[PDB]
Amino acid sequence: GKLPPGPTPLPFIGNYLQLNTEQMYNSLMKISERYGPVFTIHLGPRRVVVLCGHDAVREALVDQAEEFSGRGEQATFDWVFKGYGVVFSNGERAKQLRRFSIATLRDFGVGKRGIEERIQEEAGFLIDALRGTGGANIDPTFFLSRTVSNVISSIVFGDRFDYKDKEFLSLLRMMLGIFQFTSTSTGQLYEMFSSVMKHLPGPQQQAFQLLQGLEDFIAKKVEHNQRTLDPNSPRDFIDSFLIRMQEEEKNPNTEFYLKNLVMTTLNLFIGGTETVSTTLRYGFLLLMKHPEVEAKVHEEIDRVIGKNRQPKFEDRAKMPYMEAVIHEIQRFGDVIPMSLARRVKKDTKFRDFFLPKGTEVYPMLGSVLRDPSFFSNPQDFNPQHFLNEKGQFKKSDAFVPFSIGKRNCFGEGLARMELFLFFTTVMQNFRLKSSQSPKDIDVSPKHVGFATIPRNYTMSFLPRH
Ligand code: HEM
Ligand SMILES: C=C1CC[C@@]2(C(C)C)C[C@@H]12
Repeated sequence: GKLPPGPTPLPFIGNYLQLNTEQMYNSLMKISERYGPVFTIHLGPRRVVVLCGHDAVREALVDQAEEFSGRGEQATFDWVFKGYGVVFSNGERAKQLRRFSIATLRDFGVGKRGIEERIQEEAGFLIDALRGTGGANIDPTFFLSRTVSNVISSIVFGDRFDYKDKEFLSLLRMMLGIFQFTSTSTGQLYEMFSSVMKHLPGPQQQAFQLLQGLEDFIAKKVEHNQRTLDPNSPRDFIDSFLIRMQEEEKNPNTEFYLKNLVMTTLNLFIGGTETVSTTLRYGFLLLMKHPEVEAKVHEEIDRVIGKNRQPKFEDRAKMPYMEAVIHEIQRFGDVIPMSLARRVKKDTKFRDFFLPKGTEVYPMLGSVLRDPSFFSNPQDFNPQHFLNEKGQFKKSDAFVPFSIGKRNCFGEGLARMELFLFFTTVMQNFRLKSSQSPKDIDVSPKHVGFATIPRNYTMSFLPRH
């Protein structure tokens, strides 16, 4: 056949005029009203197939999982990774690292009791640091992301950062800004015009330095691990990969060299931190906006764990209402609304379209999360989306915040755990009063580009009474 239809592109600038860089999501949703759920767009010179809604996205990413297992691009990030590392890599490189990483993560306790404790501990440290504010009005952004980043850092560096660490903050700051940048208008403008804007002055320059700053940190971290390596006992993820690097040194087709080490650790660092950090941060803002939902959450916590012992992960299966709330946040929040770009591994016949080898696919996860065929009033934050008539947890095939298919988020495991525990724990220990009245809180995002960024806010954590 021929390609998905779509608006007609002008030279160089592609479909710029039919897009609004500040609202990429909306702009493509607007166009889908004109061309159907499967269309082609032009982001500067990148010819992209946009997939929308539960069916289109599934049929590609799952039913034709192999054809769609390629990795497309994300210009800002790829500026630093240049195709190296587990995320922005392809083919042999990608299959190799993804394997190693899933396996290694698991070896250091992921999915098991080993990291559940590490999480329960760090959750401990948070409650402390929050009682430490003693009801004061604060921006939870860093409290949260400090706590999160510590779980992943615990794994990849083999040791948590102390909250006071002036560097730890520095780094957290950078991930925020990168994410923040890539969700701005200019950030999306950069996706289209990167081969030009890279040589120009502007926000992307500050953005580049932020990534270079993180690669520098990582690189300096790695070299310390080499210089102190016990090839018999790995302390952290970096060791495992180093240990493996040594083994593959004679094999010239090996995917385990230094660059891939640095970038995979960076990937794991950024990916493991800023996505969960942002989710929690949005959730709290929503919970405050629906005290109705806040209370019900407390009730189900008191009734199932009590203010007595600290929460355990299996404690999630007796608590549908909190599962429903975490889901509904993950759905409403829509942290990575357009996913990360995929790519077609070979020429592919999809429905009755023809997609060349190497064409980019933007799988609009948001459009699935908001598909009104699976969520009535998809626009509302309301946990009843994930609750049947009898107050039980009801799955949904459209709950795809971690994407689906051959390159889906292999952190979902870790992420689900981090998410349940932190939310539950903080709720057990505090009630939430906002710096404003629930009638005023504005929950709609400050930015939406590559990620969804909640607005900035302050809040107080008060004890329960
Ligand atoms: C709310 C939390 C998170 C969300 C919503 C999320 C979402 C996503 C999405 C949309 C993708 C792209 C899927 C695709 O290939 O099309 C992805 C992939 C990925 N995620 Fe996450 N993620 C989260 C947390 C994490 C965590 C905790 C880690 C590690 C600890 C992580 C590491 C990765 C990596 C390395 C990939 C690339 C997979 C590959 O290319 O094979 N993410 N995730
Ligand atoms: C390295 C990163 C930064 C953000 C990210 C998420 C979606 C895993 C793509 C991974």
